[PDB]
Amino acid sequence: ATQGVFTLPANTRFGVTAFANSSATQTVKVLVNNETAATFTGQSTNNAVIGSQVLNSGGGGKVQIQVSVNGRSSDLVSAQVILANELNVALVGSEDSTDNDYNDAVVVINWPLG
Amino acid sequence: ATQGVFTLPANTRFGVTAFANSSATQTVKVLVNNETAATFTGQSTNNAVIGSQVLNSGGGGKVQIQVSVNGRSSDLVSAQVILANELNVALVGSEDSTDNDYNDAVVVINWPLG
Amino acid sequence: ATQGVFTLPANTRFGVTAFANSSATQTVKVLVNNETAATFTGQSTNNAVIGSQVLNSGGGGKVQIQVSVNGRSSDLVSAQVILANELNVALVGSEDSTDNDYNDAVVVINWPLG
Amino acid sequence: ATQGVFTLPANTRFGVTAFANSSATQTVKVLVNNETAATFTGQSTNNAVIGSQVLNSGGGGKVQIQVSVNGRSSDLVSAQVILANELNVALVGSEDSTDNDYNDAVVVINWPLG
Ligand SMILES: *[C@@]1(O[C@@H]2[C@@H](O)[C@@H](O)O[C@H](CO)[C@@H]2O)O[C@H](CO)[C@@H](O[C@@H]2O[C@@H](C)[C@@H](O)[C@@H](O)[C@@H]2O)[C@H](O[C@@H]2O[C@H](CO)[C@H](O)[C@H](O)[C@H]2O)[C@H]1NC(C)=O
Ligand SMILES: CC(=O)N[C@H]1[C@H](O[C@@H]2[C@@H](O)[C@@H](O)O[C@H](CO)[C@@H]2O)O[C@H](CO)[C@@H](O[C@@H]2O[C@@H](C)[C@@H](O)[C@@H](O)[C@@H]2O)[C@@H]1O[C@@H]1O[C@H](CO)[C@H](O)[C@H](O)[C@H]1O
Ligand SMILES: CC(=O)N[C@H]1[C@H](O[C@@H]2[C@@H](O)[C@H](O)O[C@H](CO)[C@@H]2O)O[C@H](CO)[C@@H](O[C@@H]2O[C@@H](C)[C@@H](O)[C@@H](O)[C@@H]2O)[C@@H]1O[C@@H]1O[C@H](CO)[C@H](O)[C@H](O)[C@H]1O
Ligand SMILES: CC(=O)N[C@@H]1[C@@H](O[C@@H]2O[C@H](CO)[C@H](O)[C@H](O)[C@H]2O)[C@H](O[C@@H]2O[C@@H](C)[C@@H](O)[C@@H](O)[C@@H]2O)[C@@H](CO)O[C@H]1O
Ligand SMILES: [Ca+2]
Ligand SMILES: [Ca+2]
Ligand SMILES: [Ca+2]
Ligand SMILES: [Ca+2]
Ligand SMILES: [Ca+2]
Ligand SMILES: [Ca+2]
Ligand SMILES: [Ca+2]
Ligand SMILES: [Ca+2]
Repeated sequence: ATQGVFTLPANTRFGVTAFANSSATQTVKVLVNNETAATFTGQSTNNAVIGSQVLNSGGGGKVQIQVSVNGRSSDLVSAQVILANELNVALVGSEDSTDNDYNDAVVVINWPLG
Repeated sequence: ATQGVFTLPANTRFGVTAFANSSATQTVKVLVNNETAATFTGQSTNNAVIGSQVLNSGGGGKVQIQVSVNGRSSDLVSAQVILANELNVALVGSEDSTDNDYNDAVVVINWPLG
Repeated sequence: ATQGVFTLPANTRFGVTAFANSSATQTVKVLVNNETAATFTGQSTNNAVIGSQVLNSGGGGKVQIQVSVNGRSSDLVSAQVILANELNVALVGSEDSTDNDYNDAVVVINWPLG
Repeated sequence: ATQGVFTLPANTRFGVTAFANSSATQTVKVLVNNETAATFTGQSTNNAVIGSQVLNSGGGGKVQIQVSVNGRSSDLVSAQVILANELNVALVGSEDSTDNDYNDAVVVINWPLG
């Protein structure tokens, strides 16, 4: 299945944060309605925050996360959870190699804000 | 039910990060095996990171998140998700008031690291 | 926090299924827009299905699960998961006593159907 | 990423239940520590239960779900959630065609029982 794609309510502010855990530099692209809205780049094997920003889901509500390491697309896994019928958290793990920890870049998207 | 309490594998590094979305200053306490291991304090209505740290689950593996606003405990909601049978993300939402967005402080615990 | 309440898309068929794991007879009430739409009753300590039905979310979309044992409300925990950005599963655990396994009645709500 | 694979605590009873939502007959295989422990077969477009059984995770704790339709592997998505730090629900969605509802067979694994 396609992974890393989430439908948000239209015109809604959301947070996106990425963490790195890999010897390789991670490039995390955040596409909102098929346009790049943010790109986080960084290298850490200690869960450093490599980007954290507030974006707007726009008219189409489509948010997609892509992760690559020196031009090679990482394998993604993702899900969305809703807590108290209100707090939405979408999650993306990514694997740049063969050990399958899926933590090489970890991306958290949350809404609503404020 | 009790919320914000999670059992981790023993002696495992984990990340804990908190975001704020409230006019009130949030205090997030992280207890590892019933002792305070970190405290984050901060204010944002725009999902700012108010703390992000690497901790160790220790012998007992017990992690508890408590959130308060000027000494009053916030109500919590929480869940843990596992992706690719390996990537663990424990989530806490908290509510300091009456609107029930549960985003006043949002806490993300993730493991494994590295 | 309130638990066992979920917003579904309006006028959408959904499945609701309950499993029992308790010496006590479980009563599971499914409220759709604040009116009882189904009630399951049954006893098992082996995860037997005590009810499974298809319902319609109606105009309001509001689905609430309540669990009781001979008139006494069990304590509930819940969350909703979305997989492949399309498959929705809402989950309710319940505790009728003191051991906090939260499995005494387990309720699964899923959509879309068909 | 591989989907439909879950690590359970060793020697623990768990439930596995499958629902069908497709014009095609679904075959769900449950492998426990790499050996076939159950197979459910059925056809429904109305979320009927096509199998529900209690199994034991054995020494290794490895549970894998495979879904096929007339010999062809369906595409899977999955996740595990833990509620109240104790109730575990692993979920599998599957797609046998092109509409990507991922509900064609839906599999719920839960523990602990009793
Ligand atoms: C691996 O190196 C390979 C090279 O061996 C070669 O195959 O060329 C490829 C590029 O095509 C790689 O450069 O690179 C991985 C990152 O791309 C790296 O794994 C990642 O970082 C690790 C620290 C860890 O976080 C892992 O999850 C990440 O995917 C891998 O590092 C090694 O991973 C091992 C487990 O398989 C083990 O942890 C080693 O400690 C760690 O160094 C890396 N392997 C090597 C040998 O360089
Ligand atoms: C000794 C006993 O039967 N305990 C069960 C409990 O009984 C009380 C009874 O002692 C008296 O106080 O009246 C109460 C109602 O007013 C109640 O009947 O009833 C519990 C549920 O109502 C029951 O626990 C449930 O069933 C279990 C088998 C298990 O699935 C539990 O998770 C579930 O909540 C008590 O059963 C015992 O529970 C303990 C754990 O606390 C062990 O599982 C024992 O083996 C059970 O017999
Ligand atoms: C037209 C179509 O897509 N038909 C069903 C499809 O039939 C295939 C047949 O056209 C082709 O030549 O042979 C292949 C096997 O080699 C199929 O037999 O088969 C799939 C299941 O294999 C059906 O889709 C399933 O059942 C549906 C009712 C629904 O639950 C869907 O999610 C599921 O995957 C196809 O059924 C059609 O699906 C469409 C949506 O794509 C609508 O739901 C139609 O009403 C339905 O008939
Ligand atoms: C009247 C007042 O001072 N209310 C404070 C809350 O702020 C208002 O919340 C309401 C919603 O209830 C609404 O958003 C207003 O615009 C706010 O001024 C405040 O709530 C907390 O901060 C909010 C900005 C919002 O994030 C909310 O979810 C959060 O709980 C609480 C905090 O203690 O104080 C109230 O006195
Ligand atoms: Ca890796
Ligand atoms: Ca890694
Ligand atoms: Ca609030
Ligand atoms: Ca808020
Ligand atoms: Ca119980
Ligand atoms: Ca029980
Ligand atoms: Ca389908
Ligand atoms: Ca279908």
